[PDB]
Amino acid sequence: AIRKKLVIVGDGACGKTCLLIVFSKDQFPEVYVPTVFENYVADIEVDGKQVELALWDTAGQEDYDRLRPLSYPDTDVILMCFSIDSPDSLENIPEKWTPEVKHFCPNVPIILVGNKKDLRNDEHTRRELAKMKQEPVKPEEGRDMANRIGAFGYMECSAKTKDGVREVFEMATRAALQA
Amino acid sequence: SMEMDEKDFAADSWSLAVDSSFLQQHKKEVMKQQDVIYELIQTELHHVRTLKIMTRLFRTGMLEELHLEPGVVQGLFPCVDELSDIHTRFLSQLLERRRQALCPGSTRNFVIHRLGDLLISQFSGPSAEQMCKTYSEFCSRHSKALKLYKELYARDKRFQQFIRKVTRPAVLKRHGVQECILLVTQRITKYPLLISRILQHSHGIEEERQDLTTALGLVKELLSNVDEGIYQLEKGARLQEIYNR
Ligand SMILES: Cc1[nH]ncc1C1CCNCC1
Repeated sequence: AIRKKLVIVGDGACGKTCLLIVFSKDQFPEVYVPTVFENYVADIEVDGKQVELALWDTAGQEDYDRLRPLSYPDTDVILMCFSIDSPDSLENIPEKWTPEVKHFCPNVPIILVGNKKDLRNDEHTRRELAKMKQEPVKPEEGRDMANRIGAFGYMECSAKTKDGVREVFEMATRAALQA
Repeated sequence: SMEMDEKDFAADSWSLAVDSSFLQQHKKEVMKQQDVIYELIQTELHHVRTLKIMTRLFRTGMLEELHLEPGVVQGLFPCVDELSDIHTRFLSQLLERRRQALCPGSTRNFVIHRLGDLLISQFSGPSAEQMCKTYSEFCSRHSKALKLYKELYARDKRFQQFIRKVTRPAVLKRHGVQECILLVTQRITKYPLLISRILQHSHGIEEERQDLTTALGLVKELLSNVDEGIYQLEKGARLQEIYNR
């Protein structure tokens, strides 16, 4: 088994801590959802190759521009997250997060991940967003942003229902294994 | 970690740690507050444990088994004794607050009603000055520590055998040298997230809400101060590179 490093970036409420928790426990916690994620080394086998994938979070580091880049050394794959219930989180992807990740992680593949895909068909989400002349992020809007920023690929998932979670991490492992 | 503390923090939550007959005696809001307080202490216990792996397993093991040049072990593990002293003292206070609150005849049933004052004390005065000084120094030597580690693992056979040997057990899966350094760096930015969620469930007593609001403010002041005192040290950097920053 080869060792690879994954770091997830994105705005404070993009759901990146919940995504790492649900993958690492292989379950959406029934009793208590942790506030924070320390780290984890997942055993993953993708396309016949065994990899130990170390998982890291940047939650808490969003307002600290000198502490945050300390998470980036030797990263093999980046998961750049946004929340599908928050079109404002997608707007900050090319403005702030993309120039940062391209500077500290040159040539590292980036996967743009649309989180909370379950809220696209949530009536409370739809009513709330319509009060700010908005709607949940459309699948094509996510694909077009990933295409624009030079992402390796675009994926969607729901940490709440577990749908798409496993696929994101197996694909991240494949991206980390490339050239 | 010592067995007593591991068992006390073995459950995924406070609600699963206490007896179900004790849990039934509390309101939902108190259970939600206690779950986040337990998470802060359980994560502090693991953080102190990361610092013990760095001092006792790695640092001390290199001094007693390997022949490294003077100042090499200090460059790999900067400020580890200082960090261990800050967090072991903070952990002793959190664990004593839990113990004092235990019901007579119980080693697991407790409720912590007054965490705010302990957090204001930790993130103010001399102990806050020491946290600021130590993390400003540690985080500025983080990249130099990583580059020094990689050089040693790649060029020294005895160093590579030492690492592979002490990191072989499964309990050390998440705690390699580089992983311990990033765990320590990320610890300080975990504090506002935990404190804000404790605050969200601490409106019952106006005094407690005020103390947690003050402590959250002090933690943010500390983080802003540490963030501004960081400049990555580079081995072999020339003065011209430094003053042209
Ligand atoms: C240099 C730096 N520190 N924190 C963030 C940054 C970015 C990197 C990408 N370009 C703008 C500054």
